[PDB]
Amino acid sequence: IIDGAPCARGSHPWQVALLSGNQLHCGGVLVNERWVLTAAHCKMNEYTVHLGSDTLGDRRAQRIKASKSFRHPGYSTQTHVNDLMLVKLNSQARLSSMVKKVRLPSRCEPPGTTCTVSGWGTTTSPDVTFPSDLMCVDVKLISPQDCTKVYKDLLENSMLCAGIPDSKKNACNGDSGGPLVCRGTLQGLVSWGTFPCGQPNDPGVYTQVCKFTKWINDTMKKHR
Ligand SMILES: *Cc1ccc2oc(=O)c(C(=O)O)cc2c1
Repeated sequence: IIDGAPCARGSHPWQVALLSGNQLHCGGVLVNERWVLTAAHCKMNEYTVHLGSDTLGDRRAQRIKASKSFRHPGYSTQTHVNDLMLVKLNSQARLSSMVKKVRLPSRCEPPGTTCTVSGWGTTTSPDVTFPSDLMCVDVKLISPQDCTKVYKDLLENSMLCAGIPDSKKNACNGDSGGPLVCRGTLQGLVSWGTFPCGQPNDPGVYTQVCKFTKWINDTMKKHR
């Protein structure tokens, strides 16, 4: 997260991290006791999921292996359209005040809405600074018309853009697959943006969760 600050402790119980070799790979969100929602770009054969602490490296956190995952079949590594994946935990997440399911959206929040994006991704770019504590930043939803001025026909209608005018506030490498929450619901998953990160007036691009409700529920049901 670029130009953010540490999240208030205990305010992101639905936030998870996907680890590989005890290093941060991606962010993610807890959907229910058995499932984690993340970006399809985060695909791996095996995952170690960190849950229940704002601090990566915290002995208090749960560490659950996940051997199965399912990318949306429409996912393209070329254009990043349909960038979402469900990760099946090997054992159930043990719920508490620090581990809770996210609230999935019923509706799509409009342009101009204030949201919060969170993650353990680098706080600097191109030079990397990976934090221990979970970082937060507030951004506003940007209309597809305004976002098209930057990214042209690379943008699809199931992608959601967010940022702050003339501001570096944004997500970066390591935050991928993590949550963008607006008015109490999960509206986006961190997907892509410009590189170096935090470039003013280059919006962050997210998978628009409200467009994928059916697939998310059907996939969990089928692979239960
Ligand atoms: C989209 C995506 C896939 C895998 C990634 O692995 C990583 O380790 C990072 C990072 O900067 O921690 C980002 C990734 C993004």
